[PDB]
Amino acid sequence: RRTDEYILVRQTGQDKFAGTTKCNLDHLPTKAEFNASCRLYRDGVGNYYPPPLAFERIDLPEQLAAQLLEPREQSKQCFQYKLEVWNRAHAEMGITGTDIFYQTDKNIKLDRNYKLRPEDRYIQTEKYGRREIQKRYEHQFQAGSLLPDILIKTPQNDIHFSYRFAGDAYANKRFEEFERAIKTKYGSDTEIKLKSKSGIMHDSKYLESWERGSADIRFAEFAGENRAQFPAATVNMGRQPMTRDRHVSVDYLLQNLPNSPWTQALKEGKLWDRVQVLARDGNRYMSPSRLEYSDPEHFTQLMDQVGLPVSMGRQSHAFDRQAAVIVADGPNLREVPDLSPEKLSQKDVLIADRNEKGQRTGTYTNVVEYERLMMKLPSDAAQLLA
Amino acid sequence: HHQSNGFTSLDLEMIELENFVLHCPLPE
Ligand SMILES: [N+]
Ligand SMILES: [N+]
Ligand SMILES: [N+]
Repeated sequence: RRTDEYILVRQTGQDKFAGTTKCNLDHLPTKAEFNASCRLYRDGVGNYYPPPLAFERIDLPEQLAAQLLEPREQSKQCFQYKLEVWNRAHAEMGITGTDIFYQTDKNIKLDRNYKLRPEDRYIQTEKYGRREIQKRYEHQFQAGSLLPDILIKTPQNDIHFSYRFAGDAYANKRFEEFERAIKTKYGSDTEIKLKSKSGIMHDSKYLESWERGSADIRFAEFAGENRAQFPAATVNMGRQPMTRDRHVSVDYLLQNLPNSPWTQALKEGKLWDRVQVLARDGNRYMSPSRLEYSDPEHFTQLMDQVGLPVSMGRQSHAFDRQAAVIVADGPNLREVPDLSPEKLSQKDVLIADRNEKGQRTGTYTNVVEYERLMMKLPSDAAQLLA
Repeated sequence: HHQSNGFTSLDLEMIELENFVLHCPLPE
């Protein structure tokens, strides 16, 4: 068990809070203390979830989901399933106040989209401006819907909390600068969490592994600021049964799930026939052998930066199966029919290339290059983007 | 939608990928 697997947060003031990490508690909190605190649970990457969200983040097993059709007993059984995971987890962590705090504020009525009216979706701080939230809970503090923007957790597991404001000591300064001054003050092993509108405190490095500059975007936004990229390598985790392609950033995988069987196979040089690597120009994906061959210097730099062994570039089998278009959407590329209607010269769109004979080369190239070189899209690509 | 409506659209995409990637079987 991790010594920082929970943090207990308490209100001590107008817009003032204090936290204590599990390992720093000087006493064994009673069930009342547990139930009166905002309880933050550490997930597998060091994000911290308040209770109603930690509970729903328990996922249902594939088999159980399938076996379940019903409905509403559907909700009942999902809840009973998560309730036992939740209860057993609280027992092991030694927590005796196990309230979930999912109860909604029943004085608040939704708009026709079943969402909060704009007048009901803000909390007002005394000194720091307003903050937008996702949901109105009957127990707002305990549900996590009242925390500050920033949680710092030092190498000693001490918690410091912070609010941004328009024109503060970091106005128009970058998250990375705040970050450097934090690790100078506290130690370079210090963790920084940035609050989501939901109440989740996402670790700053988790956010950057999701999209470079996300941590900074979230940081700026707290102060009312606004400021202005394919993954380096990707692995196909789809094509199953055969199922659709789904290419997941290698960096994401290796940073965030260092003991995944995908991650560990990749580290040993396996699954190289499912790996795509970005050209020096940023516009094209190709196999690792193709890149090794066509640009050995960039190959060696990309593979060291991303954490893959250079042996992948001396491998080859004896490409028509691959999707005609892939689309970047976070740290993964998706086939067009996998994106929701709201998701869909986009610089996020990559086309399965074809040579002068009409045959698939295996590469994917950005649509912007098709426009710049005045190259017509292949017809398979062209109809998916219609 | 009370199981998911306390989450941001982005928090749900994050979770979806984490779950996908935690439960994905190696190829044969
Ligand atoms: N969820
Ligand atoms: N919730
Ligand atoms: N929720």
